[PDB]
Amino acid sequence: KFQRYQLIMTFHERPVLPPPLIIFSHMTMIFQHLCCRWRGLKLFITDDELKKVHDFEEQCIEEYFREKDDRFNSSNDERIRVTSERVEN
Amino acid sequence: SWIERAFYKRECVHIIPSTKDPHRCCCGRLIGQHVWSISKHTQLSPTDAFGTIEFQGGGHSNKAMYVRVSFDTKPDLLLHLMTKEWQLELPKLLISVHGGLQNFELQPKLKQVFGKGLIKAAMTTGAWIFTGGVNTGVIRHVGDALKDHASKSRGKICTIGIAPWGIVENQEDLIGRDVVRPYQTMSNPMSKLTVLNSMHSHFILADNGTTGKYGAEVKLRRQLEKHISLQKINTRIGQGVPVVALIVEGGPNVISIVLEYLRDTPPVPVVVCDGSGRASDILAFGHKYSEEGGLINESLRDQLLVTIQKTFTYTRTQAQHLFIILMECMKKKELITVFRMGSEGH
Amino acid sequence: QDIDLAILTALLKGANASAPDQLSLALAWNRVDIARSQIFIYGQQWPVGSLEQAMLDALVLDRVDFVKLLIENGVSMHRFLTISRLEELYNTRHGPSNTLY
Repeated sequence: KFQRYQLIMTFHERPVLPPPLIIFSHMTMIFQHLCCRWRGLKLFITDDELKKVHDFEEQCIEEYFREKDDRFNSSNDERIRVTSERVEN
Repeated sequence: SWIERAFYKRECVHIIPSTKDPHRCCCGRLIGQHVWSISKHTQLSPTDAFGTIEFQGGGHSNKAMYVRVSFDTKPDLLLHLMTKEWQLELPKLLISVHGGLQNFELQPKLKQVFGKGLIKAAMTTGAWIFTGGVNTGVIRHVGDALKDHASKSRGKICTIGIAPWGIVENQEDLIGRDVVRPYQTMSNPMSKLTVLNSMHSHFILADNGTTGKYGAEVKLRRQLEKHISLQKINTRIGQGVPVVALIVEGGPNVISIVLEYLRDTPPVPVVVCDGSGRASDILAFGHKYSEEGGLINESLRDQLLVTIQKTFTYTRTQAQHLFIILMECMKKKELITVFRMGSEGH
Repeated sequence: QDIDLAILTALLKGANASAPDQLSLALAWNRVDIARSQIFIYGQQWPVGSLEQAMLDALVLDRVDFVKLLIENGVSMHRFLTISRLEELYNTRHGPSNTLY
């Protein structure tokens, strides 16, 4: 599941034409590189969806810290502990 | 955008009543902060400030919505700003609250009971909360209660503070239409202009053209609570959205604002609290000792005017007159309510 | 709370200093709740500018609870983060150890 990333990013960068005919796509890239010299799969969302995904992220962060605190405040050990210090008082 | 044409600010063109402080005009604006329509001679200019406050500082920083409005704005259009542009579903219930405008403290047992109370009043129903909005007394303790649910409960409060824009600290910080600024929760201790409570999620800071004094849209908030309660609820089988009023340590004028909500049609029910203080315990010892409402006995009629001469320190004839207001209030006790502290008050 | 609470209170109120001095002692004792109730009293006259310098001294000593305190009072970390002070925070050789060198 980790190696799938490498397999996908190397096959997206590697050209279209198969190895028997890759010399054509190859000379297209060297010819186009010299032609431009003579002359990650990103998503590029704008500033509005930047505002939505940061807001999304704050909601996830707040609920994660909140549920972590609630699982500590509902796990049986803590409840036994709380009951013990309060019966002491 | 649409907000800039739908609502207006008020461009206050004074005749400069210099009076005590020559900068301070009829409304109290600065010497260059010039340019009501009577002797302040304001003239309706378009709205120039609305967006989102991040509330930078104060620990947890929370996005809230602001629009600067004027006072004589169309009320149903204000609800159109509420529901479409700010994206707020219509209230299933409304909880108006009025209290001590001075920054007070309630008793700590009643503090956490009012605190864990008012929020599950909002969370269960999906209630809208109309209130003031700067950190002054009852708003500051509702805001401590709004930190108090934001420790545990997952849901959000749709608490629309309607505070005067004339009591906006740093009016230039949030000025700007469709602009988003983070308002510092840094409150100067000598700032006569008070920071808004960061916990309130929504802000009508309307403005009758004035600076530095309250009451900018208190009459507008009342008639805005009128047209909402005129609109039917989604079931619409004979009812509108209900509006309830809540009074804790209220000031002297909110006795006659209680009498306002009672005398308005339909009579908005009112709750008070006990151990709270000021107006709302003298309408609660009023409520305890009403007998037949306005048929309060003569000795406690005198005990009314003495205690208004002790807390509000009003002259004995006009504190008798505030008893005359109180007797018409307590005659309508059936819409009124008492919260006894724990005890026997439910 | 125990005797430690009220003794720290007593040394923080019979010292009768100004609030910067109060917090500069309080961070040295690291008892953050004593500074939370007392030193950050409701409406207490905290002198201006020392809320930023006390933040600086808090973060150079790894006083995470004092940092959370001053954030909670309203020290803005945006206005706190200057280039020179991020530099000076990167320059310090105090508190814990590190492999920066």
